[PDB]
Amino acid sequence: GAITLLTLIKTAEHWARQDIRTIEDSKLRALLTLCAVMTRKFSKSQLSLLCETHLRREGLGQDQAEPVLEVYQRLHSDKGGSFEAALWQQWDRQSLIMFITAFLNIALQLPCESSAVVVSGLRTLVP
Amino acid sequence: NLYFQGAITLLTLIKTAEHWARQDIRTIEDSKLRALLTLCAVMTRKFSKSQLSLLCETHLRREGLGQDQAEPVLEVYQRLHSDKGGSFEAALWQQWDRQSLIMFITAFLNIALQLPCESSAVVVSGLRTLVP
Repeated sequence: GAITLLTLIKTAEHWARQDIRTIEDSKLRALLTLCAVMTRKFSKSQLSLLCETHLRREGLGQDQAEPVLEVYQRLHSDKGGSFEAALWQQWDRQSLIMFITAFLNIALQLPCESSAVVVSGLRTLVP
Repeated sequence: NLYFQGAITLLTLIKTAEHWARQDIRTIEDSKLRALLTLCAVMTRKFSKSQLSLLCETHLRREGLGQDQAEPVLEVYQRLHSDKGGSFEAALWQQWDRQSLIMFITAFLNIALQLPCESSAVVVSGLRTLVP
């Protein structure tokens, strides 16, 4: 079995708009894994942008700024799932849910092209 | 109306690639063909050297291209990746035959979307429980 770029994005798109408040631990655990796989597909610069966006998210607890920063950095270079496993053990369900839902939404909204002339050409291709 | 228009997001970029990967583009307009080149060029610069060389190696292997046809395709990958001001892109539009361009775009979009992200069995199994 192999997970592709397309299925990763379609899976994120699906779960980004779901209300995950009450889903089982098993699916929440998998959702964390999804976020971790995604962090490692982004570059340092791409990841920094996502992180900055997350940290600027309205209504988030400012106490969690440093913990969230650390999660971005440590998931990105996570080897055999060690940090991810520790994050699962140590964070409460509420904090995990908040991080996951923000991550998935922010990742998908990541600006990829901002040149006006290129954007205009690409908009003609959007289904 | 706005002077600062919305960027194309990751979602839109992938959804656009998916849509066009599935189309027979042999009979499309030039205007759309040109935008498809731009789409592919944008994607080449989003991928790391790591990801892009895998994409490229795969493209060449799948097509089974000989030296005379493989090396131009390699050059296309390298020079789109490092392109500035859309200059190589415009030259490629001017210099390549329509057919080679059409073949390139179809293979590029299909292979890019099918790129392997995780092959760890425990991760794959976990992620499979999430697929819609």
